[PDB]
Amino acid sequence: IGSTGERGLHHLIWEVVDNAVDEAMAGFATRVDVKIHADGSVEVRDDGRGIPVEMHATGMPTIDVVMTQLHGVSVVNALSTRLEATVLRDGYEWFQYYDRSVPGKLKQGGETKETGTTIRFWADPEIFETTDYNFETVARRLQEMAFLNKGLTIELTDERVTSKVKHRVFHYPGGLVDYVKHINRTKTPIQQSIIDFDGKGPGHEVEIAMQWNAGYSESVHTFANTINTHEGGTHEEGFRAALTSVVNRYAKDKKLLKDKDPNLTGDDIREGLAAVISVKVAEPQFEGQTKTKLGNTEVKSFVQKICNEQLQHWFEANPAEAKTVVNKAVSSAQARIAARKAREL
Amino acid sequence: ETVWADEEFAGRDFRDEDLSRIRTERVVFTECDFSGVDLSESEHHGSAFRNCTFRRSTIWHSTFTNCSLLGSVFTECRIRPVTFVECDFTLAVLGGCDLRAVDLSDCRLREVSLVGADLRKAVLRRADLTGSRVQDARLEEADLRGTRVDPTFWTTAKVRGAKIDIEQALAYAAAHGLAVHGG
Amino acid sequence: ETVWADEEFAGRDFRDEDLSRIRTERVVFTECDFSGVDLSESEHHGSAFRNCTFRRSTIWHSTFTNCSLLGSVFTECRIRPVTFVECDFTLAVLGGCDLRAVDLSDCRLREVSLVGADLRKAVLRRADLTGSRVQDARLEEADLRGTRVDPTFWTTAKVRGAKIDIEQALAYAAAHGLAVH
Repeated sequence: IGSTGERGLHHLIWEVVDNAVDEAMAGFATRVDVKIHADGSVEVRDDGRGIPVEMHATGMPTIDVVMTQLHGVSVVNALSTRLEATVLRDGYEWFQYYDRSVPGKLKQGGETKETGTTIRFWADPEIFETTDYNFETVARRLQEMAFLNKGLTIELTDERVTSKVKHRVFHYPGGLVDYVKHINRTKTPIQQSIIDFDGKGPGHEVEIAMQWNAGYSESVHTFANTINTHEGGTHEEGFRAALTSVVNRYAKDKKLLKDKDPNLTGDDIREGLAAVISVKVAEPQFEGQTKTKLGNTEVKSFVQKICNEQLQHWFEANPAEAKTVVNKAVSSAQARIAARKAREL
Repeated sequence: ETVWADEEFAGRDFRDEDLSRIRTERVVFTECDFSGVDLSESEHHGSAFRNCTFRRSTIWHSTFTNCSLLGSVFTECRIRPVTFVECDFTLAVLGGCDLRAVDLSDCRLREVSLVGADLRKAVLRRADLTGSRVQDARLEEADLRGTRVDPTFWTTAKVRGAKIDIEQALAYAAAHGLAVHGG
Repeated sequence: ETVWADEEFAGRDFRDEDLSRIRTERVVFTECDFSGVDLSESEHHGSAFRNCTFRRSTIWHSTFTNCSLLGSVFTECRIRPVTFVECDFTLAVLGGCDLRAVDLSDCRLREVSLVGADLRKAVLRRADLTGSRVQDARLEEADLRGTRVDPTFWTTAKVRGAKIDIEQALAYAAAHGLAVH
């Protein structure tokens, strides 16, 4: 669903673009092109493998079963006066169309060794209050996708003048590292390094980038399979527990925190932290009707395990930066304990 | 105005001083006394004023950007009007303070005392007021959209004419004992 | 089974009659007196009781289906248990009445007096309570989902533990002066 306002209109775009990004995550697509045409249609192109073309079990070509029956682009077809798919697959160009979701006959074009998919849809103005997509919204979401898919270039062209175009290219070879650099642009890093590491488990993967600034706020951004887990979840709780343990162990080992002193809290250690956590989950589980919270039990211990290993390594290897970061958290911990003692008296 | 940078002041008594129009960047004031002090038209980027007293001081027409006010006391401080961008007020005392029409959007106000505080027309969007004390607090016509508050906030603060979001309206009803069915 | 049908009764005094177990169909009672009358186990389909008095009557185990109770007075009526299906109670007087756990789903309760009425655990789904007087009305744990009410209802009725829908929760906040959205 979505809604039938700006949130829902834009979800049409996210549904088509997600299918392209799935090809990227699988290591097959390198390029996604998005156009907002003057007619109010949206076109999305990828150099993926193409939507499957061959005859399904249903008694119709596999692309048709992808575009009509729900549980996907089906939602988009259903809320569009027209959809058009051009597919490069199995050594041929193919074209298929839908008028209010009713398929035409899949047509075979000429030969090609190229593989990919192009989807063009016209949002139904009788369903949506406004069909007037927001360039700035679309650009901000595609930029975010580019940060999360290193090997991916995403091009945006808006051809609507309210003939000049609005054009953007989003390519971030550094991935999460570039994301952290972006977060910390208007702040003052207190370490030259950006911390970057990853782990691979069965049915899950994690990548983390982090860098501390001189500020007093936490800017930690969390993703499960590319989606922004705004309400957080088990990947963020995994990460939080491992960071609190590593910094307390290290502060005690290097005597930057007395034997007899209380542990540093997460509030103390994550003051000035810019970080991104991107997990992949073969079988994801979401909590709240928001659906923006990851509930997968085994992701907590997976993320915690990986962060423990890689942060221990990094703190061990980088004593001067580690001291700066631990001292910042120690001075924070002393102000928080003094503030609380004075409020409770 | 000579910019103070990357200095710590610890247990320093400033009551004897005019500090009007001073500019700090990454300056840490720990347990310093600013009672009765003129700090007006001053400018702070990434500075920390922790467990400091601002009892009867003036900070009006000042700018604090990404600063910590953790544990500081503002009793009878002349505050408004003022600019705070992404400041941390955790465990600060703002009881009885005149914060009318002050913008504290995206500020951490965790476990702050706002007992008897005047926040009429205050802009508090996406602020964190969890664990804060709001007994007798005046929030009439405040902008609270996206603000994180404890359920008791809705039965304690004076919020006549306040702006809230759908999620907050559901919490307002639950806090008054209504059983809301999403279905 | 005594059956009255397609009859009009005007200003008729029924006080000295046992009307237990009677059936009416499309009967119009205008300004009739049912004070103290036994109307128990009675059945009414499309009947109209207009500006009638049921002061101290018994309607226990009765069924009213698509009836009008327009302007009729129920003071100290023995009501529960009772069946009302799709009835119109416009301007009826139910002040002080014991309507606990009574089902008035899909009934028109426009401009009804419920002053000091007890509706605790009453089922009031999809009903219309517009213009009704609910001063001191007890709606604790009532089912109000889909019910139309004036904003003053939310600041007047006792609704602690009442079941309401999302739209009603928004109206509850607006009625207390919150500006939602």
